[PDB]
Amino acid sequence: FACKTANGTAIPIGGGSANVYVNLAPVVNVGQNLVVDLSTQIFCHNDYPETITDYVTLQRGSAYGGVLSNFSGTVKYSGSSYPFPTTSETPRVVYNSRTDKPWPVALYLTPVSSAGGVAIKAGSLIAVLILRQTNNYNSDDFQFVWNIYANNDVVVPT
Ligand SMILES: OC[C@H]1O[C@H](Oc2ccc(-c3ccccc3)cc2)[C@@H](O)[C@@H](O)[C@@H]1O
Repeated sequence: FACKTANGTAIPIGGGSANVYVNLAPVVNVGQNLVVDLSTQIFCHNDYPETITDYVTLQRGSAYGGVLSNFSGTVKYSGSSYPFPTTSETPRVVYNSRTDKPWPVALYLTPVSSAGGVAIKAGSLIAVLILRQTNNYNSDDFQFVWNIYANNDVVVPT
């Protein structure tokens, strides 16, 4: 089991970490969602589906910088919504193919009432998402750590 980003940055068998730089909607109003869809950014696969089944969860999702200070968050994992920053490990998504399958993670961030102006700074860390991978074959329990950075400023009109 291993993962890679859209630009081809890989995290190999055994886990590790990678930086993910994402484009954000430049203008987000109060009452609207800023959507950070990682399913277009992160792809994983099973290296031995003939014999092994892989289990993948969002173990933990943390908010940083402007997202932590200026947004109320929800994370959608494989069709279900949970608080973001997270309060528990999600259910599993099964990986049973050698063909790449997106990691079905999306952040839904809406501005808090106090937000206004540059709510996210370009180049700043906005989130850390931990993909936890196990299986039905051995004792492997690996973390794939995804550090999410903003490519641009995000303004909340006042
Ligand atoms: O995706 C599946 C797994 O791929 C890796 O582990 C193994 C472990 C054993 C074998 C193997 C076993 C018998 C004969 C030949 C190869 C192949 C892969 C490792 O990533 C792991 O966590 C992940 O569940």
